[PDB]
Amino acid sequence: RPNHTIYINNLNEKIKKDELKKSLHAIFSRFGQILDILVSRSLKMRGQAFVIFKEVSSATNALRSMQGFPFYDKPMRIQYAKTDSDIIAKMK
Amino acid sequence: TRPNHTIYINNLNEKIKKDELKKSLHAIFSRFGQILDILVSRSLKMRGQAFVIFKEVSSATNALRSMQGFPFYDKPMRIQYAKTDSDIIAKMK
RNA sequence: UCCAGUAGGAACACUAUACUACUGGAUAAUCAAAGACAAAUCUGCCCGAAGGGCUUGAGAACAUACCCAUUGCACUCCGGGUAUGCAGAGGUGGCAGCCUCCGGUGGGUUAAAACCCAACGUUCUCAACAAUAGUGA
RNA sequence: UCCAGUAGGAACACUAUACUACUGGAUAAUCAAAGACAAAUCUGCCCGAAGGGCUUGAGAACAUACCCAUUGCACUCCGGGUAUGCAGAGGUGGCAGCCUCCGGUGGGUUAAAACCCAACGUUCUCAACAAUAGUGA
Ligand SMILES: [Mg+2]
Ligand SMILES: [Mg+2]
Ligand SMILES: [Mg+2]
Ligand SMILES: [Mg+2]
Ligand SMILES: [Mg+2]
Ligand SMILES: [Mg+2]
Ligand SMILES: [Mg+2]
Ligand SMILES: [Mg+2]
Ligand SMILES: [Mg+2]
Ligand SMILES: [Mg+2]
Ligand SMILES: [Mg+2]
Ligand SMILES: [Mg+2]
Ligand SMILES: [Mg+2]
Ligand SMILES: [Mg+2]
Ligand SMILES: [Mg+2]
Ligand SMILES: [Mg+2]
Ligand SMILES: [Mg+2]
Ligand SMILES: [Mg+2]
Ligand SMILES: [Mg+2]
Ligand SMILES: [Mg+2]
Ligand SMILES: [Mg+2]
Ligand SMILES: [Mg+2]
Ligand SMILES: [Mg+2]
Ligand SMILES: [Mg+2]
Ligand SMILES: [Mg+2]
Ligand SMILES: [Mg+2]
Ligand SMILES: [Mg+2]
Ligand SMILES: [Mg+2]
Ligand SMILES: [Mg+2]
Ligand SMILES: [Mg+2]
Ligand SMILES: [Mg+2]
Ligand SMILES: [Mg+2]
Ligand SMILES: [Mg+2]
Ligand SMILES: [Mg+2]
Repeated sequence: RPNHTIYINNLNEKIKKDELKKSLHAIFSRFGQILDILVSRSLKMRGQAFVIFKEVSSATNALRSMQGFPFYDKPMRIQYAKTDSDIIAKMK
Repeated sequence: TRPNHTIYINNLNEKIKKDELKKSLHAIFSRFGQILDILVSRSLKMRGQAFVIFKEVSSATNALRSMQGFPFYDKPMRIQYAKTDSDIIAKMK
């Protein structure tokens, strides 16, 4: 079921953390407010990213019209996060 | 570059069999109009590429526009207009 | 191995020497390029018995490049591997800030420059070395 | 090396030798598994002087899988490597349909099946070989 935070993978792992951050925010901002967007290049967290919207509908609208988007020459795979983010759990 | 019945596509997943590529392409482009034929070769020079021929010029335009970048077989499509008319069309009108 | 130019020459300051680096040269060692400790000595909080490193090395981290793995649901940084790092500087120790210089970017301005604006720049731990001569207080 | 079972034994057809392959066995050579040329002798067009290959090997092409190349404007076809291919068959030459049989795959049906439907299946060139005997027509 829907969730403020969307989970993205299949991301071009060769992209620097900094760039990936701003690039993601750039293409998702048009969908609403973005509290934060977590990105790690660990062995376990690379090629992945968590985007946090302030509204649940924003995430839904983003998951739908952006699914498959050719991000850095790779089709995005957006899903809902299986659990709420800390920023949101400790907010409401 | 001006419109053309036939659209040129490249950056296609070269690992895909000729047969599959054929039907898969027709499957996603049919919604844009009639398709006379769709040429696909796996030569050294023609692989990763495909030519789709519509019966209407507008069909090709509508297809080039709303399909550009489409994640086909895990690869962004690169649709352009064919630089020259196809034989099927030249020998038709 | 020598010679010169330039920078440095490491716990106060200058000079000379040893010596290190860069550049070019062959006893006459060319001519030259090149280059940041210039100015000034800041505010706040904190620690110490005492605040001042243009040395080298060994670890560690970090950054950048490729290579091998990895399709991975997290919210504390954190797989492995080769190569690279030798530009940042002054303001007396640490953190924060502010000022100035240097640098290569990105803007603004110009005919073009200046001039301005902004962000950014390898750090920690350990170990060795920080010499000699002269002068200065 | 022998023995058996099975298939084959290559230019009409049986059969028996030689011989090839698969499977299992040791002179008594086990028991067994396994397996498609069964039915039928089709419709066009074209070629010939005469239409009938379950043989072997090599090469080439092609498919599949992997590896390096390649972002590439075509409309007969096509870069390299590397490993597999030993199942397709009958309907008298070539081509095109069609029919049936094998095979696996996909789909429908059924409680399961049987059985239906569908698309599929290694080709070409060269070289060698297509033997004895018997009975046939
Ligand atoms: Mg982050
Ligand atoms: Mg000097
Ligand atoms: Mg020294
Ligand atoms: Mg030299
Ligand atoms: Mg000085
Ligand atoms: Mg000074
Ligand atoms: Mg100093
Ligand atoms: Mg210093
Ligand atoms: Mg070091
Ligand atoms: Mg998954
Ligand atoms: Mg998990
Ligand atoms: Mg690493
Ligand atoms: Mg190193
Ligand atoms: Mg540096
Ligand atoms: Mg200091
Ligand atoms: Mg101070
Ligand atoms: Mg400071
Ligand atoms: Mg500057
Ligand atoms: Mg102007
Ligand atoms: Mg700075
Ligand atoms: Mg000294
Ligand atoms: Mg026999
Ligand atoms: Mg034989
Ligand atoms: Mg044997
Ligand atoms: Mg028969
Ligand atoms: Mg015969
Ligand atoms: Mg086969
Ligand atoms: Mg025949
Ligand atoms: Mg015939
Ligand atoms: Mg035939
Ligand atoms: Mg069948
Ligand atoms: Mg039938
Ligand atoms: Mg068949
Ligand atoms: Mg014979």
